[PDB]
Amino acid sequence: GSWEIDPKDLTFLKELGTGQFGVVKYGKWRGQYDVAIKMIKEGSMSEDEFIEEAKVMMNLSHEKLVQLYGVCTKQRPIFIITEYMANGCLLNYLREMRHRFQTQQLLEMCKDVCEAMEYLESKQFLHRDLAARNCLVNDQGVVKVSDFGLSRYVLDDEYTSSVGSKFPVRWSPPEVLMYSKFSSKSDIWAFGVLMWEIYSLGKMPYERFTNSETAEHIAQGLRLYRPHLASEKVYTIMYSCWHEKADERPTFKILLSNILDVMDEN
Ligand SMILES: Cc1cc(Nc2cc(-c3ccc(F)c(NC(=O)c4cc5c(s4)CCCC5)c3F)nn(C)c2=O)nn1C
Ligand SMILES: c1ccc(P(c2ccccc2)c2ccccc2)cc1
Repeated sequence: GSWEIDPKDLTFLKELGTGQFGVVKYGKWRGQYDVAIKMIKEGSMSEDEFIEEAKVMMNLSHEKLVQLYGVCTKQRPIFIITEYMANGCLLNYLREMRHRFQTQQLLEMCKDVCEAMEYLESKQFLHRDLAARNCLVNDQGVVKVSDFGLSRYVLDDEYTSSVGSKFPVRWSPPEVLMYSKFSSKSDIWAFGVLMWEIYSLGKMPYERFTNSETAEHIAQGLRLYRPHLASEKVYTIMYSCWHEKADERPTFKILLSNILDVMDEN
């Protein structure tokens, strides 16, 4: 039921790299509108499964979400057409601009993401792979959340298994590592790690630990340290995302309220 975009209306212009579904390109729709085009590599996605639920994903509409514009399913490979973000992913943006950010801008980035996630939460829609690498930055510095829900359609045991080399262990709460129990609260945990990515200016969480060591140690209570640029109030917010027990973690509505309160204080 999604918008079936006419592939004749797409002009491919540049390569944007490769991800879990293969090649992604920058292009235009009807000669005018910038778009990103995922060309879904054969065998990389549960395609019929994705097509069944693409309209739900398209119905997610929020300024801080990288919008799914539509799909092209009448040939092989299929295409997913989304909003284009000229400054690329947030992790590289943090690392490339590390020495220019003021602390107010770090908090604003967190707010952008929190707004998107509060919206997803209100629609009972799980991201499942929230991390700085899956946030993108537009030409005016606005951060938006991308690739929400797509984890569910990946065909790659290294990504889908919690002991696979590609699974997002460092963004996962204990109940995901142990029971594959995804919920709004596993997105909350990941958001806390994302806040840490932002305030550390793009450091790798649990650097020097392997994935299995990270899993072992977070299950025993290890938590990420306070980045130098995070105030105590900011750290309290990200740390609240990491309660061992999922039902003790806040909602995104509460987190957004906490972030706004810090802004008001400053
Ligand atoms: C200068 C510049 C601008 C720019 N802009 C964009 C790049 C990409 C993009 C490119 C390559 C990618 F590999 C991915 N991620 C994925 O494909 C997947 C992630 C996940 C998948 S698939 C399934 C499981 C969950 C996570 C991208 F999102 N997208 N969008 C919307 C852009 O606007 N890039 N650069 C270099
Ligand atoms: C009016 C015009 C464009 C848009 P979106 C769009 C979605 C799918 C296909 C084509 C366009 C848009 C896309 C790129 C840049 C700015 C807006 C929304 C209202």
